[PDB]
Amino acid sequence: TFKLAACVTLACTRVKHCSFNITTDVKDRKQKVNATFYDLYRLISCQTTTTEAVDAATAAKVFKQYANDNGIDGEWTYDDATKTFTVTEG
Amino acid sequence: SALTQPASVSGSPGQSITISCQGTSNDVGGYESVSWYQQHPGKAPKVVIYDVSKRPSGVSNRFSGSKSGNTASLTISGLQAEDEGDYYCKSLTSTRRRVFGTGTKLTVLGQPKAAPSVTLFPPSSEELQANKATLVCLISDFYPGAVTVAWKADSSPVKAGVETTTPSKQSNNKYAASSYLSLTPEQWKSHKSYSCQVTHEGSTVEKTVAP
Amino acid sequence: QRLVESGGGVVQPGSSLRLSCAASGFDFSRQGMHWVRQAPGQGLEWVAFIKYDGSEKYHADSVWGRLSISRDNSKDTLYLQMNSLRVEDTATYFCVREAGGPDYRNGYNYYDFYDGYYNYHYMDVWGKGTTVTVSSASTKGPSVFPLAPSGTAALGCLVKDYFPEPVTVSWNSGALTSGVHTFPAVLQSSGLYSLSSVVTVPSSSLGTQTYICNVNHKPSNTKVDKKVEP
Ligand SMILES: *[C@@H]1O[C@H](CO)[C@@H](O[C@@H]2O[C@H](CO)[C@@H](O[C@@H]3O[C@H](CO[C@H]4O[C@H](CO[C@H]5O[C@H](CO)[C@@H](O)[C@H](O)[C@@H]5O)[C@@H](O)[C@H](O[C@H]5O[C@H](CO)[C@@H](O)[C@H](O)[C@@H]5O)[C@@H]4O)[C@@H](O)[C@H](O[C@H]4O[C@H](CO)[C@@H](O)[C@H](O)[C@@H]4O)[C@@H]3O)[C@H](O)[C@H]2NC(C)=O)[C@H](O)[C@H]1NC(C)=O
Ligand SMILES: *[C@@H]1O[C@H](CO)[C@@H](O)[C@H](O)[C@H]1NC(C)=O
Repeated sequence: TFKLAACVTLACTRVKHCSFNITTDVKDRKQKVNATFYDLYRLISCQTTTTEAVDAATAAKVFKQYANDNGIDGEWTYDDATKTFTVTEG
Repeated sequence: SALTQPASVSGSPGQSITISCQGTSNDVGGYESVSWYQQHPGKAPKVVIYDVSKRPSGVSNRFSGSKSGNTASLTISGLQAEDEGDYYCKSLTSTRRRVFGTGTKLTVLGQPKAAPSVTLFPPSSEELQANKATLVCLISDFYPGAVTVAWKADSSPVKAGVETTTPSKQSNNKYAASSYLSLTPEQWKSHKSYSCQVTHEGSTVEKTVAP
Repeated sequence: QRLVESGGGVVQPGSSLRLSCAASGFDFSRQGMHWVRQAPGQGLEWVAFIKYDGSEKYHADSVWGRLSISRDNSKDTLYLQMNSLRVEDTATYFCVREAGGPDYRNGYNYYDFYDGYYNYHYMDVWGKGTTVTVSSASTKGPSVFPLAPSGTAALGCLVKDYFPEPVTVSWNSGALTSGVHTFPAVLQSSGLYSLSSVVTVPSSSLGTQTYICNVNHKPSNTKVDKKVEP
């Protein structure tokens, strides 16, 4: 099984104030999101979803489609030791 | 702390002039965010350069801007009569405040130099009868529009009770200005004579009056 | 895009005043706004800036915290609350828009929280301004004295010790306009204004033609006619 970590870059400054930029109902526009956490430093926030495949190559094709559907646009990196594809925005 | 600009610059039509704007590393020198504003009498200022060197849409290509270290400059080439006015630089600062420079008066020398005519009025009988006294120095038909005024009691300088206007454009396009010397009636009667001396472009014109 | 200031007036030191600025012709709630002031015959001075959503505001050292900027986006209005006024606060006050828009990079237009504009760091719309005059003086009409002529002769009228501005002057009920020049006022140490008006006339016409200056100071409802003769 392979996995897709969809990630966004956060800037953060016990309440923790952060922000990231997200695409909007218009695809060529991005808007800074007011994100707070309650119990500048840069952080990466990810969520991971799944698939089974025969190939590291077939898994990418699938995950690429997933991301394209969801509107995730970023850099793609792969680590075969943990068989994890990552898409990072920002 | 205001950005430092020269008080005045002047040039003939067709010539180039440059106005400097000196700040610190926390404003002018710290950002590419110097803008320049032109202001004509009785109007709001209007931006002519921003981000150091960019022109707003519609602004003449004769206007350009640059910066080196903590000093920004506005250059106006091919001077035209309509460039005459006051110019102010502005910068973003490191605390997100803004700050203007002290301003520069630009004169475009569009006609020949002309020496002032001077008329000095003594106090009216009506004013003396009201226990007050004002000498009125009226200065007219000069160009460019800048003068210095000095008052004298006999031949001794007098600086108290003096007020002077900034030169104002006459209907004939030359300049006039006024100066006032307030005195008590006792002062007016005690001195042998009073003089108003107007210096224009290094030349002095004087009138005198006596009780 | 238009900005219209109001709320200015003539007041005494220690008093308060609230300036308002009505914005129209652009989306007020997405843009930063400033106040800038200019004392008569002096330079521009930045007063204050407020972020599009009012979440942050900044003030000059010279006015903190006697003068405070605020905004009401539901009314497209910017305010300047002015307390403990001083004579040195006398100025024209301009409402001014901070130029702004998206941050364009990597093929994307980036906007701040809630779609607010980023600042472009120059001012691109100004109102015409509202005048604030702070003085210990109270309304007072002028005293008018003749400036008697001693092939031309100058004569005039001295309009003395009035408050506030302005006064108007005509000659012979407006019939005489050739060679007339009415000067800007001076502000004396006393806190009262004075000005002069003069006219150049043919020396031969003196003693034949009557010359009268008509002085009008609307704030005190004072009208004075002064005959000026040799
Ligand atoms: C979500 O998206 C936003 C928006 O894109 C993004 O915000 C940027 O964050 C980055 C990284 O932190 C910032 O980059 C820093 O920029 C510093 C310089 O910033 C000043 O100068 C900027 C350029 O100004 C010139 O050009 C512009 C036009 O492009 C013009 O308007 C200017 O007048 C001038 O000509 C300027 O845009 C910027 O403006 C912001 O701040 C001012 C107040 O200062 C404010 O009024 C604006 O509204 C605006 O918010 C500012 O004036 C730069 O010095 C700095 O570099 C140091 O650190 C980096 C590391 O990051 C080192 O590599 C480098 O060696 C230096 O040590 C750094 O590059 C950038 O300024 C932000 N952009 C904006 C518009 O705010 C977020 O980061 C995104 N969020 C996430 C999580 O990614
Ligand atoms: C960001 O959200 C937090 C939590 O709701 C709030 O306190 C803060 O006012 C917000 N920031 C802005 C600028 O609206």
